[PDB]
Amino acid sequence: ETFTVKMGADSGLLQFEPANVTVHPGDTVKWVNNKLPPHNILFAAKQVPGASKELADKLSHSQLMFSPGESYEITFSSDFPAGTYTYYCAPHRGAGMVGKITVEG
Ligand SMILES: [Cu+2]
Repeated sequence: ETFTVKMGADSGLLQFEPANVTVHPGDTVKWVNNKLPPHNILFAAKQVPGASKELADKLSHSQLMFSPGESYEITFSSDFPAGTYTYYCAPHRGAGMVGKITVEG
């Protein structure tokens, strides 16, 4: 299954929509620019399983995404452990543009 997460609400609010997604192994999450880019996707290394910098860095798209509808996707293969993964947008972290992926299993 593929879960689409909009970056930016239709109104311009700096939010991921939906902010919380639950996935199963093999599922994909696809972030897509919606309103008021640029956005990016940074996983907090203290807020992924094992507090792994490697894992957080692997999942992140640190490069700013400027283009309308620009997309980034992660397929959660077996090298992604069960647990919750919290991420944020660096441009809008202060404003609370934060999200969470829960990997079940
Ligand atoms: Cu943002």
